[PDB]
Formats: sequence, C-alpha cells, structure tokens
Amino acid sequence: PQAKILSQAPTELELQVAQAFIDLENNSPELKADLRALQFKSIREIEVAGGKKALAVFVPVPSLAAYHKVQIKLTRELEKKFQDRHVIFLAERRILPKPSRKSRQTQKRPRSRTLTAVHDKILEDLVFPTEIVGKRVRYLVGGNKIQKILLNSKDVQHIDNKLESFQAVYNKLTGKQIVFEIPS
Amino acid sequence: TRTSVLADALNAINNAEKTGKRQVLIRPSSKVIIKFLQVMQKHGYIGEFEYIDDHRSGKIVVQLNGRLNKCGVISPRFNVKIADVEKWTANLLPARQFGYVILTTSAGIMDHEEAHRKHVSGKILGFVY
Amino acid sequence: STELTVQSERAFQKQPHIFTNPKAKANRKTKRWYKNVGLGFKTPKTAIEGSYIDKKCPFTGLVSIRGKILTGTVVSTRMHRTIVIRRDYLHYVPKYNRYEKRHKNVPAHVSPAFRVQVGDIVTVGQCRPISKTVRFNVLKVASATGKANKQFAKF
Amino acid sequence: GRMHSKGKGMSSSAIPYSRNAPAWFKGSSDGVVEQIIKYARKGLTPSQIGVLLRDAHGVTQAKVITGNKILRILKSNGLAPEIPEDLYFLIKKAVSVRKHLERNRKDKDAKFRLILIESRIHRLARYYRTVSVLPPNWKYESATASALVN
Amino acid sequence: VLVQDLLHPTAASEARKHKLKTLVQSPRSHFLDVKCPGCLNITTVFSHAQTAVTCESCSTVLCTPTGGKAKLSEGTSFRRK
Amino acid sequence: MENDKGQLVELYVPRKCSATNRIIKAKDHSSVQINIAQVDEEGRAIPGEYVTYALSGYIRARGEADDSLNRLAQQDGLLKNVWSYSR
RNA sequence: UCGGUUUUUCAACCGGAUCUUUCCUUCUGGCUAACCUGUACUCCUUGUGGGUGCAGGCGAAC
Ligand SMILES: [Zn+2]
Repeated sequence: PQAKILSQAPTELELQVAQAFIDLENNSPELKADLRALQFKSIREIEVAGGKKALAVFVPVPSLAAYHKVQIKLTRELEKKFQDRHVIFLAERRILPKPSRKSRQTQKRPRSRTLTAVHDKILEDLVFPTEIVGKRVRYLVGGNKIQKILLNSKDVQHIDNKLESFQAVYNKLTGKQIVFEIPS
Repeated sequence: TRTSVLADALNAINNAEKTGKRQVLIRPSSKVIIKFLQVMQKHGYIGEFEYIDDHRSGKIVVQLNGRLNKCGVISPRFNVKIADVEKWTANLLPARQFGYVILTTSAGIMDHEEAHRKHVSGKILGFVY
Repeated sequence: STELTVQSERAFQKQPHIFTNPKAKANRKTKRWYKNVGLGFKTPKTAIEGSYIDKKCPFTGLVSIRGKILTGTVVSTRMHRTIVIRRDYLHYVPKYNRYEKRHKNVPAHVSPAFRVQVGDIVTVGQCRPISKTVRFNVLKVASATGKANKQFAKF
Repeated sequence: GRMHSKGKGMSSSAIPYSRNAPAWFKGSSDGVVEQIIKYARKGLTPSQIGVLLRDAHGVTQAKVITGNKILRILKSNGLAPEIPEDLYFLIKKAVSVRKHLERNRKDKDAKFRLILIESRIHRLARYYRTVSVLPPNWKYESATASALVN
Repeated sequence: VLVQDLLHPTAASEARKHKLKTLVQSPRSHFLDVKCPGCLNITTVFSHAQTAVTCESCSTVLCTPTGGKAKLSEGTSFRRK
Repeated sequence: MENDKGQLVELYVPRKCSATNRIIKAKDHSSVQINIAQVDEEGRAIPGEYVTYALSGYIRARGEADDSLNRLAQQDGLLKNVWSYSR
C-alpha cells in the first residue's frame, strides 16, 4: 500500500502521503474502501509567503467526484498529520495547445483542453466545497490583470486560514493574481 | 440585432464621457473589446476596468478618466495597407501629432504608431482622439 | 464519371499505342497505362484498378496538367463525364474600397477516377483545350464524404 | 425583437450563475436520468419533461445535474422524435390553422396568420436541413404536413 | 449619476431592479420544500408551477398554477430551499 | 506646448474641472471656483489657506453638481459619511 | 580624439531562443558541427587559463 496508490511512484513526499493515507484507514466504515479507490498522480509543493506551506495533490480526474464525496474530513486529517502546511486537492487536466494556421490537424480540440477552461476548473477545484459566486477581473492602469473571486457568504470559515495560501498556489500554477472576496 | 459589439462598447463609452459619467457598463464585451480597452489604457485614456466573468457572455465596467474625447470604431473593418494608414490618420485624427488609430493586425490589436514601428498593418477597428 | 458499360460506342475504344500481347500468359490480361500527374497529387487507385478508357482523363490519357491549378465548389454534374465548378471570389472596387461576391463557372472534364456529387469542392487543373469551353481537368475531389457514413442521428 | 409582430417582449426564463449542482438539493444523477427516460417513454416532449422534472422533482436544469442536455440524453437512449419538437409543434399549429381555413372561407386575418406560420416553418425547416436533422430536400407545408403530425 | 461605483450596489436596489437587468443574473424564484397534512414527507417544489403538482405518490395536489407564484392548496406548511 | 529646446509656449493654461477633468473654457460664463476653508480648533478658520475646487459649467448646468462637490470633499477629507461610493 | 569615432552608467524600442500544465508535419540516412562526451593525460603561472585526439551518442547547420 506504500508504492501502490500513486499511479507512478518516485518521490519521498509521495511515499509519506501514502503512509498517512494508510494510517487514516484505521477509521474503517467511512474512511476505508472509499479511500482505496483513490490515487495521486503526483504532489506539488507550493511555498507561501508567510511561514506556512501549501501542498497540491494531483488527481487523474475520473476520481474527482469520489474525492469531493470525502474531501473536507480527509483534508482535516491530512492537516492534523502534516502540520502547518495546507492541502489542496487538485485535478490534473491535459490542456491541449491551440491549432496554428500551419500546424497539422489534431482531429479537433474539445473545449475542455483549452487553457481558460482548465484554469476555471482549477479555480473551482482548488477552492473548497465552497462554490464560486462571481468573478470580476480587474485590469489596472499599469497593465496587471487581477482575477477577483467571489465566495459564498455561507460556510466561509473552512477557507479563512487558507486564502493567502490558495492565492499563492494559483499564482504558482498559472501566473494570474487572484484575490478572494466574500460579500456582506 | 446587436450586429457589431465593439461599436456598441464604444458608443456607450462615448455617451458616458459626453455626459461626464465616471463609469460605464458595457453589455456584451468580447476579447476584442478588452484588447481595445487595454490599448487605450496603455496610452492613458481609460482608467481601471473590470470585466465581469458572467457565466454567460460578458460584461465590462469601465472607469473614465475624462481624458477621452471621442472613441470611434469604423464601420466596416477596412483592410489597410501601410500607406493607407497615413491617409486614415490624416482623416481620422485631430493632428499629424497625437491620438491613435486602433487597427487590428496579425501581430495583434495595436494602435497605429506601434503598427508603423512594427511595420505591420491590417484591418482598422477604431481610433481615440 | 462514365458509370458502367465500358465499351459502348459506335466505335470500339482503347488506349492508343498501348497494346496487349495475346501470345504471353497473363492473368491480368489487359495492360493499363496510367500517368502519375505530379504536382503532389496522389493518382487515384480507381484508375489503376479501373476499366474505362476515356481520352480526356489526366491519368489514363494523353491530357497533361500544366499552368494553373484552381479550386472551387461543384455546381453541376448534369452532363456526361464533365462538371461545372463555380470558382467564387471577391473582386474589389476602389471607389468604395469594398468587394463583390463574383460568380464565374469553370467547366472541367472529370475522369471517372472520381465520384463527384453536387456541392463538392474540387482541386481542378489546367490543361490542353478539351472542348469549346472545357479547359480544365478535375484532379482532387477532396471532400471524400461530407457526412455520408454518419448521417443518422440515433445512437 | 420578436420574429413576427411589432411587439418587443423580454419575458424570458433566466439562469443561475452556478454551473455546479445547487448543494443541498439531493437525489443523484442516475435517478434523474431514469426519470427522464420514463417521461420520454410516456410520450412527453423534451420541454415538457424538463418542466416535470423541475417542479415535482429536485431538478433545476438537467445539464447541471446529469452533465448532458435533455435532448442529448434522449438521443443517447434513442427515444427522441424524428421531427424536432418545436418544428413539430409549429407544423401542428399550421395544420390546425389550415383546418380552420377550410371551414371558414372568409377569414382574412386567419389566412394571414397561417402565412406567417408557414414562413416560420420554412425557416425552421431550412435550419434543420443545414444542421442535418431533417433529411435534405424535404419540404413541410400543407398536404403532407397533416400526415406527418400523427 | 456621475459616479455610481457600479459592481457592488445595495441588496435593496438589486431586489427592486428587473431580475434580468442586474449585474450577475440570478433567478428570484425559490424552491418551496412543502409538507402535506397527509404523510410526514417534504417535497421540493419550484415557487412557480405550470403543473398541478401531486405528491411523491399521493394524489394530494400541492399547488395550483396562477400566472406567477403558485398559490398553495389551502393549508400546507412549507420551508424554503 | 514646448518649442523644441524647452521654451514654453501656449499661454492661459486651462483650468480643468476637479469633478470631470473636462477643460474649463475661456468664456465659461457658467463655471465656478469653489473655495473651502482649512479649519482648526476653537474659533480658527485659518485665513489664506483653502482647499479649492473648480467646477466646470456643464456639470452644473446638467444639475448634478452638488453630489460631485460632495464627492470631491469626501476625497480631500473635507467631509466624512456625507457621500458614499454606492447609490 | 587631428567636425566625427565606441564601450561602459542608462533606458525605452522592435526581434529571437526558451522552459513552464505547452512542441516545429513526420521519419527513412546522408554529414553528424560541436560536445552530453572521455581514451592517455598533460605544453604548462602552485590551476577547469588551453585542446592535437578515436569505439557507445545532441541533428536542424540543409
Ligand atoms: Zn407534502
């Protein structure tokens, strides 16, 4: 169960995560068999400005619903075992390039592998079972695109201690600056 | 039919500037409109502006500086041939000097000066003087 | 296009200066002469596997493609072994700085190396004057099906 | 601004900002699918099915809940009608109008309305031909239209 | 007029303005979670109807469709969402 | 503006309105200079030193001018609460 | 320096090469040019100052 639940398994961090998962399995009726049908493509470590660190756990995609079914509890448990650091369950998506006027036909691209769509999906996922209200995008006089993301006025506190971390993760992923917001 | 969208965007903006609104709401709002606005910004005609990601088509809120005078989009997108550019600028802009003709090219939606420097031109969209 | 029959005229027709020796043993019997037209075109197998003669074909005849190579939609198939391509283009009036959707019909002889249906785009080539109006040979009916195997909506 | 009158209405169904499922509203996807298929079997036409789902059951829009559309789902299960729903309805309306006209010889307004209906049908027919849902060179009008209806 | 910091207005203005003409459009129609005097079960029923709406299996009829918001059948308790 | 090697030309450098940035014209027989006094504790209204605005004729003519002035005040800290961002 | 001259201090400006979750139509062989190279190690300022050199292998230099 160590070098098995990892799709392709090289790194020590991955092994540690697997071990943690195994340890978690001690709960039994709700946090086993449901957790057995879950794999990590890989993990990416994102360093957040403020002492704390963030961990992006990549998931192959058809698994996402299952992960969501668990998630919150699982995340909490992971936080408990891997202290200080926050964990984001993320879905790895392919992002097929744009066809060029010259470049030979890639039997059409679906609007799923487009960059924008992928980024939107990441935003949906990276942010909790919180569900995004609206987006604004600011463009500032200098020339700095700043995504501004609106969050549900209910639940909330599941996100407060992570917002900066989330932002950092997003920046590392894409390059765009996210600001998170909640209305009154 | 809202046939052309850039046109619509500019018209409302123009109206706002004429009244002395500090802000406009643009209804449909494209890639093209955004690019145009960016171009305007780069030479400081428009302030901040915020594209609402409507889970639909779009919406742009603009901040006006009062530095706008008229922003026009020309009706068909006339394909324009590097020398034609000069003619257009003579016609469309208040001086041999300042303001910009905003022509779309293969290298992107630039103003006219930039296009000349880059040595590439294409179809015209708007202008800003 | 031709469509069946093979050897149905008042005369009886064969490829000229190309001859099948009755003396030699061959299961293939008839020797077909073909021509690789060139210009990056793949010469359709439905000539080499084919049985027709047809003097105005670019592959199995003395007609040879030089000069212009154009494209365009097929309007009309209504006459035998030839086609009417409609090469539609935009011509410019400077006085207004604007354009015309202009017509013009190219009649092109079609080798029966092709199955050409109304609406299909055709890479056609210029050649030796076939007849009266026809000065082009159909070279590539590039639209192979255009939803023909998958027309039905039900799963 | 309305295809046939001088009227310029903006009564319309709106849509919610979330493409995601509305959280608390339970059930599943499979159940929803089953319901849809049952409704299809019963002879209801897409819009009707959707309506049924929305009000009695825990449905907002099938796209939100299942992933795929209603029509798409129908196509997948092979239960969708041969002439598209809207078009079919239009045809029915036309038939009705024709019937009325048959009875009432002098009813100019009705005739005029029938003309408009026919025009609408033609437009729809054309677009179906273009997207290939009605097999090409099929025209829908007066004599055969009635036969088509049922 | 002149300046109206657009994107965030008051909830009252939003409530007043036509629910299509707002910023981010959201329906101002609810899901009545309705209880009947018969069985102890709740049904998720849209605030508008277009259908005479019976229960999960029972022929109770929850709501009669008027032009807009559904007028509920005499004495039936209902939650929200 | 400037004649090549420095040397400023173009005299009468237009007042711009503080509300609209629209140029206050030469015969703006409609526009105004608003002067508001910088103020201090017990009596004290500090003569000589004002926070000043110009309002162009056009806005005033339109009618919406008071609100603009309020806005200007709230920015330069001559008021608090009076005029809000959202209406 | 006997009105012109080029680098550093400096920018804007166009261009190219790139990795980023991102490929430029693809390989049969020519040709590999140089090192991803090391086979002996040293003429030599106490040494990554400097490469004549042949067996695994970068293709874009066409
Ligand atoms: Zn009930």
